[PDB]
Amino acid sequence: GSHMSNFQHIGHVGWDPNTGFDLNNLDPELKNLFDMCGISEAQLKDRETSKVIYDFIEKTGGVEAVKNELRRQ
Amino acid sequence: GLPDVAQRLMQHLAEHGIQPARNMAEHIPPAPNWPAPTPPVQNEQSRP
Repeated sequence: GSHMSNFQHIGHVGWDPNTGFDLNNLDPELKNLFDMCGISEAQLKDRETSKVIYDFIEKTGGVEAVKNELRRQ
Repeated sequence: GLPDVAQRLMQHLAEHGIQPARNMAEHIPPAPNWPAPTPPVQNEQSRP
């Protein structure tokens, strides 16, 4: 089995499956969460590790979703 | 304050078994935990 090709709520960031997150395009509000967890830039440059991390962003509805979720009270 | 969204990120990495680089040896997330401003208290209900 596999996921459906909707791609309607994806997170805009410099992530690629070949090298992971681009530090030059990493959002500073999305970084709030990464740092609260204790994640290093080395984990963000691992393909397999950053593939797990990025899944959480597109899952809530991309970067604008996490940027709002931590803004709740 | 407000750690529930970072807790949600940790709960998501736990579905794949991933660990943070700090390995849970850190303490106290950023910003003061101050409640919403201008709070009330109860009336003079005690007897004279």
